[PDB]
Amino acid sequence: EEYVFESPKMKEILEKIKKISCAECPVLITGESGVGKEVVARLIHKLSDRSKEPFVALNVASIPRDIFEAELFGYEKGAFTGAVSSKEGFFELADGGTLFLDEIGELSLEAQAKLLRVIESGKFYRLGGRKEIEVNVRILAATNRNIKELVKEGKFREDLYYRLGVIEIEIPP
Amino acid sequence: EEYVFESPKMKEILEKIKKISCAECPVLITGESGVGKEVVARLIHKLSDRSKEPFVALNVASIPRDIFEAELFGYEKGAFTGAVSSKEGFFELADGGTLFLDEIGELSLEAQAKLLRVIESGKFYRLGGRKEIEVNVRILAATNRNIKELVKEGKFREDLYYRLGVIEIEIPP
Amino acid sequence: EEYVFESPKMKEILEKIKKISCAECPVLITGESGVGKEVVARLIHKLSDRSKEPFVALNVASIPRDIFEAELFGYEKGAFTGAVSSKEGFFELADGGTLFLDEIGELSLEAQAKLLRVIESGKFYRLGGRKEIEVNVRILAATNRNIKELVKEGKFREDLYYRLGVIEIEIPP
Amino acid sequence: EEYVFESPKMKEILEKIKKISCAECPVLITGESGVGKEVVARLIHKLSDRSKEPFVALNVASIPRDIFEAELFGYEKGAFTGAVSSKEGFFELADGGTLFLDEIGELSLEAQAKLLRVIESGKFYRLGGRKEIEVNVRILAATNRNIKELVKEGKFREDLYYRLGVIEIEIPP
Amino acid sequence: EEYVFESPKMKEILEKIKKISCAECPVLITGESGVGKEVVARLIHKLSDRSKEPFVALNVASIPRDIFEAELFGYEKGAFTGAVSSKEGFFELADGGTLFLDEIGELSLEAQAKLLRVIESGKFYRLGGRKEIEVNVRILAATNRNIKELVKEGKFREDLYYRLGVIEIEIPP
Amino acid sequence: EEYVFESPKMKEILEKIKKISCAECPVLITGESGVGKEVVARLIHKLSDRSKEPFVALNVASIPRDIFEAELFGYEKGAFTGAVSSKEGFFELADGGTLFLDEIGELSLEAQAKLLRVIESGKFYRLGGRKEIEVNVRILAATNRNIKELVKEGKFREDLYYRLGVIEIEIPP
Amino acid sequence: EEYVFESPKMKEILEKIKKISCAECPVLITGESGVGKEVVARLIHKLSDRSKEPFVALNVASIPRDIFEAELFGYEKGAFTGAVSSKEGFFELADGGTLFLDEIGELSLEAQAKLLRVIESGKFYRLGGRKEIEVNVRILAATNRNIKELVKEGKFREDLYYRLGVIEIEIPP
Amino acid sequence: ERKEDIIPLANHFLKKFSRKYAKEVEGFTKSAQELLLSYPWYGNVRELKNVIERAVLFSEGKFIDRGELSCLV
Amino acid sequence: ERKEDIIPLANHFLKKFSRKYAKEVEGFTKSAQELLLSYPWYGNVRELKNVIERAVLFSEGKFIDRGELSCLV
Amino acid sequence: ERKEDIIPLANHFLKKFSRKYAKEVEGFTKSAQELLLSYPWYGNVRELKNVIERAVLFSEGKFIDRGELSCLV
Amino acid sequence: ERKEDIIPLANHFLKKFSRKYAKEVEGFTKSAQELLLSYPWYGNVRELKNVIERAVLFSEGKFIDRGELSCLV
Amino acid sequence: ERKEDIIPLANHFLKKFSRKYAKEVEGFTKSAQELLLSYPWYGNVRELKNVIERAVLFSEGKFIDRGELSCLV
Amino acid sequence: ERKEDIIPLANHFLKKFSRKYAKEVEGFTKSAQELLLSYPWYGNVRELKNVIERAVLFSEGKFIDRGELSCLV
Amino acid sequence: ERKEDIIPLANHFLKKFSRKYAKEVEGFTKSAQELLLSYPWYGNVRELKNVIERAVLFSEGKFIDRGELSCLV
Ligand SMILES: Nc1ncnc2c1ncn2[C@@H]1O[C@H](COP(=O)(O)OP(=O)(O)O)[C@@H](O)[C@H]1O
Ligand SMILES: Nc1ncnc2c1ncn2[C@@H]1O[C@H](COP(=O)(O)OP(=O)(O)O)[C@@H](O)[C@H]1O
Ligand SMILES: Nc1ncnc2c1ncn2[C@@H]1O[C@H](COP(=O)(O)OP(=O)(O)O)[C@@H](O)[C@H]1O
Ligand SMILES: Nc1ncnc2c1ncn2[C@@H]1O[C@H](COP(=O)(O)OP(=O)(O)O)[C@@H](O)[C@H]1O
Ligand SMILES: Nc1ncnc2c1ncn2[C@@H]1O[C@H](COP(=O)(O)OP(=O)(O)O)[C@@H](O)[C@H]1O
Ligand SMILES: Nc1ncnc2c1ncn2[C@@H]1O[C@H](COP(=O)(O)OP(=O)(O)O)[C@@H](O)[C@H]1O
Ligand SMILES: Nc1ncnc2c1ncn2[C@@H]1O[C@H](COP(=O)(O)OP(=O)(O)O)[C@@H](O)[C@H]1O
Ligand SMILES: Nc1ncnc2c1ncn2[C@@H]1O[C@H](COP(=O)(O)OP(=O)(O)O)[C@@H](O)[C@H]1O
Ligand SMILES: Nc1ncnc2c1ncn2[C@@H]1O[C@H](COP(=O)(O)OP(=O)(O)O)[C@@H](O)[C@H]1O
Ligand SMILES: Nc1ncnc2c1ncn2[C@@H]1O[C@H](COP(=O)(O)OP(=O)(O)O)[C@@H](O)[C@H]1O
Ligand SMILES: Nc1ncnc2c1ncn2[C@@H]1O[C@H](COP(=O)(O)OP(=O)(O)O)[C@@H](O)[C@H]1O
Ligand SMILES: Nc1ncnc2c1ncn2[C@@H]1O[C@H](COP(=O)(O)OP(=O)(O)O)[C@@H](O)[C@H]1O
Repeated sequence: EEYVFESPKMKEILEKIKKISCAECPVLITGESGVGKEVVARLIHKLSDRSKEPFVALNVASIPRDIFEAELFGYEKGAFTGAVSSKEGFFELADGGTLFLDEIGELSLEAQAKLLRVIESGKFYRLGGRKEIEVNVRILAATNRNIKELVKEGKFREDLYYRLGVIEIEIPP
Repeated sequence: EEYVFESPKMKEILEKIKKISCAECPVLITGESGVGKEVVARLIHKLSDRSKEPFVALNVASIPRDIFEAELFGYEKGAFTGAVSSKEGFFELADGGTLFLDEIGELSLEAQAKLLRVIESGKFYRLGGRKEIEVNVRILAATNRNIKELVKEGKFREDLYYRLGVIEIEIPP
Repeated sequence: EEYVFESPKMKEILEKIKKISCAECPVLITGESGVGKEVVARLIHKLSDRSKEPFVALNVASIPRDIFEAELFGYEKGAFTGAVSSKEGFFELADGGTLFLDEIGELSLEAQAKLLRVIESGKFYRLGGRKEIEVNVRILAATNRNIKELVKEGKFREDLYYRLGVIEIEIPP
Repeated sequence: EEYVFESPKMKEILEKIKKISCAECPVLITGESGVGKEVVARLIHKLSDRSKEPFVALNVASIPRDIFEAELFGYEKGAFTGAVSSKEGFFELADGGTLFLDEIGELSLEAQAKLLRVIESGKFYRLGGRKEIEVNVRILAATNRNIKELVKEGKFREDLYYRLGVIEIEIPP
Repeated sequence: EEYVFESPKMKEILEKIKKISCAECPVLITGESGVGKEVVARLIHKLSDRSKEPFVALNVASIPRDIFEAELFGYEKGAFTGAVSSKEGFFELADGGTLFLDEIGELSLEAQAKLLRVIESGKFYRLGGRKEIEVNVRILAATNRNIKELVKEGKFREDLYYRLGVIEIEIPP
Repeated sequence: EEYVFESPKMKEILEKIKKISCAECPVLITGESGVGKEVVARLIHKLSDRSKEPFVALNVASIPRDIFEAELFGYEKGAFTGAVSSKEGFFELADGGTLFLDEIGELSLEAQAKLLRVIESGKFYRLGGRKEIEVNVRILAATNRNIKELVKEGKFREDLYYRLGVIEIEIPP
Repeated sequence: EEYVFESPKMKEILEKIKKISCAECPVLITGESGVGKEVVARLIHKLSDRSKEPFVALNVASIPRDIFEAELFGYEKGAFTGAVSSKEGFFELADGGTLFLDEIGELSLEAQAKLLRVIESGKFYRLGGRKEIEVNVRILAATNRNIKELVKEGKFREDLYYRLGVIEIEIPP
Repeated sequence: ERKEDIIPLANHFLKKFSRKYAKEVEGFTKSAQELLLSYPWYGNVRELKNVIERAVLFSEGKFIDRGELSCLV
Repeated sequence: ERKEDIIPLANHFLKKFSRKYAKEVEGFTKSAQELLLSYPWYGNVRELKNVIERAVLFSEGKFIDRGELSCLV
Repeated sequence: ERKEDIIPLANHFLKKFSRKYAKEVEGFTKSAQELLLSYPWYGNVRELKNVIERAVLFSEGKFIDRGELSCLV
Repeated sequence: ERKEDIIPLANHFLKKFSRKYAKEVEGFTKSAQELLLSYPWYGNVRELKNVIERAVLFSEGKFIDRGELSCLV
Repeated sequence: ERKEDIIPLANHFLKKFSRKYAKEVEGFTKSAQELLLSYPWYGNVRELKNVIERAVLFSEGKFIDRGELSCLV
Repeated sequence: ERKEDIIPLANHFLKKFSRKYAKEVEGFTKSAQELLLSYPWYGNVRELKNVIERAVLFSEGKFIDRGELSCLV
Repeated sequence: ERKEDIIPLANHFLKKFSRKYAKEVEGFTKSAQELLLSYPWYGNVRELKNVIERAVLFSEGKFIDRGELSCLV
């Protein structure tokens, strides 16, 4: 059988997804919990040119704020007591495919920045030093909070907003 | 001689214990203080397949909330000023046997989570880093408070409830 | 010359002291201010087997409730801004001898507990960590308030009562 | 020219001052406002052996009750948000000389005690910790209220009374 | 054209203002509502040496009695929940110029004092701590109530009266 | 069909409403209970330029005098035991539209003032602190009592009268 | 076409730039964000004798305070784990040309000093050791904060102020 | 107590508002000017400010007389 | 909101466990099937998973009805 | 504050993307051009860059008007 | 609620201590045994443990009756 | 209660201020000196300090008498 | 309640201080000794310690009687 | 505290720079010389060194007065 989309506003949103097909600009999805955000990311990617490519979805809340900037990107050896190898990255694992960051508002100012730098340059370095890796990952942010607000609270970098705010989809409860 | 069970509701509860015998799903016991909760855990385990195996009962109230997440699981060296060796665990001591957590409601949100993760995965890590130990311990939670309530108070993780709520026994005063 | 005991009830209490001689179970003395409590402790100890041993009397009121749990027992280095050495203890100074805690009711719930643990185990640790010292001190509590009452007020641990309530002497005004 | 004393009761009080000369025991002066209390302190000290030594007079009312126990004695660093250096003391400034505490009744129970301790031991510590300073200051209390009364009101420590009540001068309106 | 003064008593008061010119001692203006008090302050200052300097007039009634001692002077950071910066002051804004406190009687005893201290010393501190600012402001108090009376009611500090009572002008209805 | 206006004095009042159309100055409506006051407000607003904009009518009697100054404006967090978020406002909800305060006489002196300040400045702060919000709301007061009278009773601020008394409509029984 | 300067104060500032032409003394530019500071630096340099020479503008905020003293100047090999070659410098890259340090206040005390030394001597060494390089770079500092203030806060070296304060331009918002 | 102010002020106001609400109102008639001078103006300058914003809005032609004013004053 | 799922799912589960604990339990009775469909299932699929592992263990014969279920649901 | 830039810039962008995603989009309609000029453009040039890449992709025919734009602006 | 325990327990204790403090105490008298059974024993087994260590020490002869006990119970 | 102080003090003050505000004021007249001695001086030395700074400023010629003083005292 | 202590103690003290302040004070007179015994001594031993240091200093000759004492007691 | 230095020093500097930047600047005017002497010179000799290199460059004619200086001092 199939999936489920039939209400006007969604009859719509599906198409918006379909059009966005041939694209790679990041996408910002927003709706209350349960509305289908992460279901749209997944669909956007099933529809993007890189459907067959991996889907690296990671809940930004499912990781202590102090280790996100260690697992998203990666880690350069001996910089934090105990390192079995410079740590790879979800960015690197998502290289060539999609990287669905769920619950964006929960990004530390430090990573909010560090992401921005990788959304524009596409290059990143694991900790102190310089970039030595090439990643081609389409950003897909989804959050249930109101981004704009957070911007006047200073909890959310504005320039990072507009950067992910290329394509913006809003799922109605 | 013997032990004591003769009232209908208990004439019952004993059997429920007997049936549960061949199982390992966690069990949630609840009754006012003194009703026989910890007496049932002990009996459940005397009856489980692992009776001959250890019984690691630990009162969650008999340890300052800040050191529970250091003794239940274990501790990775030099993470807290002074560490004679990465600390073992009641989980590790209870490996292969039962782990009767008394007075569950008294679990910090941080450990309530950390337990859940070990009830599903069965793997755990001592502090920051990753899991490197294999523990096979049957969870047996007993509390005298009303769990459900605590869930609307936000003091008790719901998903951790249903996880321990596989088998639920309620001892009447 | 001598000391003073001649009224029946005291003609008595002296003997009770004399009998208790060959003992070490804690003793709970109670009478209005001035009745001779601290005079009896002192006599109990002059009569115990450890008379020649030290007498470490300490008024529980003569120390701010927040520093009692730092001087009775002892203190593990760097746990409170400024520590010249892990702090010894009146318990340790009273090791081998008597420890007359005057005005017991004035014990914080935290120490009331911490004492209990040392009345049974006899081992104690200075702050967070574990016991590494051996103390043999006979507890001698004296208070002018009515313990029992305090128990229904929750200001006084019951189990700590019965523990010190091994031998109980009551000095009549 | 000179100063003014000619009435019998004062023709007297002057002498009492003169005799007290060779002494250092604290002195308690009491008379209605304006009667000449602070004029006698000053004279007592002009006559004591330490006349050439400093005179540290401080109105106990001229300082908010919450900062007296911070300026009389002194202050150990970082114990109250913002400390440029552990605070010296009027006690320390009055070391070797007289310390005329005016309007004693206005002493907080906490300092009334803290003074007593320094009238007997002569040693004091700035906040929590221990004494590390040596002060030789002659106490000179003057108040216009009736001390005794205050003692039955519990607003004034009795033992601190008798301690300052070594030498007592009463100036008649 | 011009302003308006022609009655004898005012033909006068103008001159008194003119003479006072070369001065800086505070001035106390008193007359029924509407009589021209605040019109005289303004004129006194137009005539003082510091006419070109600012005129910081502030109605002592136009601010809740609990925030006057926070805005007149200033405020030292984190002393009251929420502080964006240690608060400046009308005293500091009036530094170098005039500070016309209207309706003086409406000063809290706490500020009545705090003002006095700044009328004599000229130095002030924002909350607890010490003075770290230099203000040269000429005080100009105007009230419609009878000061003296208030002094027997204890609602008005006397010494603060005589301090502002250097130059006193009374505007007849 | 339509609404109802046909008597001369009302044949009139309708027009007065129509003219007032292009305005925003507050309006003061007065007539016995039931005369049609709240029906005129509603019509004034249906006719003002902001008809399509919201109509925030609130009975000043339908709220305990102690919580009006908490709901009209808004509330700054933790200032009154229990605050889930700094409270929004009917002023803020009425921003951009009309705010029909019914039964004005029932305004506490404290709010009567607080309103005045917002009728002139248009800025307001939720409790202690400063204004941080921008509200454009047209005031529409209606009361059945005689305002003027209340002014000689001191129950109603005069300056607040003339401020709302820009446009005044009186509905005859 | 052209650029934009037409207001008096700027009609001015342009000229000041033009005059400064034939110079090399550092220049201190200050104005609120966006006022055109970095637009003036750029113009100063387009006008200096070294216009054809490079323009090395570097935001002092666009680099973690711990790596500025590693990239501005340069780095002597093996002094920090991992060094592919003793690191060159923006100072060295700016040799012969301008070095526009934006947001000066954001300079660590350590570099504030290290810059001063290079503004006077013109010689610098990469880390520990001695100078072995010759750099001829005209300093151009621009900050939006008030330097002077920072000097009383101790966050900004004074002597470094006057050194850059040779020529000072202030852009009005 | 400044009847020499009422007519000038009023005229100020009538100008402000006539321009604020785009009303072709030029000024007060004699009959009106009288009234304005007789009213006690308890509110004073303030009350006149209102009385006229109100009269400017209520205005129908190019002038204001006993008509709109009496409505208030 | 998928009552068309409760009975199939439940039946899935009853199979899993009946095989996991070697219990001769074939399935639910009508009386039981009703209950399962009426329960609100706040936990949803999860809660039903538990409710039935539990009911499989508590099971005595070949079927499950109001009996074991009511114990919970 | 450069409304004389919105329409030219926008037109730049619409060209970039129309070519980047191979879309037969020639340009904005009047109705659309208006909107673009009225929007406040807080993001400024940046926001317009996005608003139009987005509008180029969402584009269905040869032109863009109130339609796709309103979706955003 | 185990009066059938008081007399046996008590007797346990009286033995422990009689041996711990080298006291020639053999056991309780009837009169005493009664009391022990009537006391409510809030502390229960614990309180009896103490009550008797205490009674063993206070003991003078070979037995314990209302005498030493009443002192407490 | 030191009328022997008023005239000397006063004279001190009149000197301070006469020099502080550059006023050619030499001293008080008899008529004035009397008044100063009769005033009760509740403020005492303080009040006289003020009364005279004030009288020095108000001073017009070289002396001070009932004139300026009565203004206050 | 130890009047048998007042006179001996007192005498202790009078010795301490007489030596501490180098005063030729040998002891109390009868008249004085009486008083000391009648005083209630609320402060007890402490108060007597003070009362006499004080009396030793106030002392003029070789003895102390009603004189210096009454000053206090 | 060496106002006798400001004018000579300044004059030193004005010479250095006038020669360093090839500017036909001979010296300060009275009006200017005054200012230089009144300025507090917190930086002292250093600040004057800068203030004048700066004034030499800003210089337009042969002299310097309130003009260029006020820009700073
Ligand atoms: N439009 C839809 N059609 C069918 N199923 C949906 C739809 N939207 C959501 N779901 C379902 O609801 C669940 C909630 O999904 P999800 O989108 O991940 O939550 P959230 O929006 O908070 O990230 C999913 O398991 C999915 O199967
Ligand atoms: N059903 C029972 N039969 C015999 N003894 C029991 C029974 N229930 C409880 N007890 C006794 O009561 C005491 C209280 O036991 P426990 O179950 O541990 O308390 P809680 O239920 O609060 O954990 C135990 O020491 C035990 O011997
Ligand atoms: N039975 C007694 N015989 C002789 N002196 C006693 C007796 N009881 C108390 N005292 C005296 O009374 C004083 C009060 O003593 P203390 O027992 O310490 O008070 P409290 O009972 O409040 O602790 C002691 O200094 C002691 O010398
Ligand atoms: N016996 C005296 N002889 C001379 N002057 C005195 C005498 N007593 C008080 N004074 C004066 O009276 C004033 C009040 O003094 P003071 O003793 O400080 O007040 P109080 O007794 O309330 O502390 C002093 O300034 C002092 O000069
Ligand atoms: N002498 C005067 N000449 C001209 N106008 C005056 C005079 N006195 C008062 N006024 C006017 O009266 C008003 C009331 O002024 P104000 O002095 O501020 O009141 P108050 O005396 O209660 O402070 C002012 O607006 C002012 O223009
Ligand atoms: N002029 C009118 N024409 C038609 N209905 C009216 C008119 N005036 C009042 N009403 C009706 O009478 C009721 C009373 O309305 P309301 O104006 O709100 O009372 P009040 O004047 O006391 O605020 C309304 O429900 C409304 O429908
Ligand atoms: N005077 C000016 N004339 C023309 N454009 C200017 C002018 N001032 C600033 N700008 C423009 O404004 C922007 C802000 O520039 P910038 O000077 O770098 O900011 P800041 O002053 O904070 O360093 C630049 O992109 C520039 O094109
Ligand atoms: N003299 C005047 N000329 C023109 N308009 C005035 C004059 N006085 C007051 N107004 C107007 O009347 C209103 C009354 O203002 P305000 O000065 O605040 O009165 P008050 O005397 O009570 O302080 C103001 O909003 C102002 O625009
Ligand atoms: N549609 C389903 N069919 C069969 N079993 C299911 C179904 N959905 C969930 N389950 C079972 O129920 C449990 C709930 O799983 P889960 O997918 O993690 O729920 P959630 O929607 O909260 O992510 C799983 O362990 C799984 O075995
Ligand atoms: N049934 C018993 N028989 C003999 N002695 C006992 C018995 N129960 C308890 N005791 C004694 O009484 C004390 C009470 O012990 P405990 O078991 O800790 O009580 P609780 O039920 O509160 O856990 C113990 O020190 C033990 O020696
Ligand atoms: N005896 C005096 N001779 C000259 N001036 C005095 C004399 N006493 C006080 N003054 C002046 O009068 C003012 C009153 O001062 P102060 O000593 O503080 O009074 P008080 O007795 O209340 O402490 C002082 O500022 C001082 O300059
Ligand atoms: N019995 C005594 N004989 C001699 N001097 C004593 C005696 N008792 C007390 N003193 C003196 O009196 C003072 C009271 O001392 P202290 O023992 O502390 O009293 P308290 O009973 O309140 O503890 C002591 O400083 C001591 O020198």
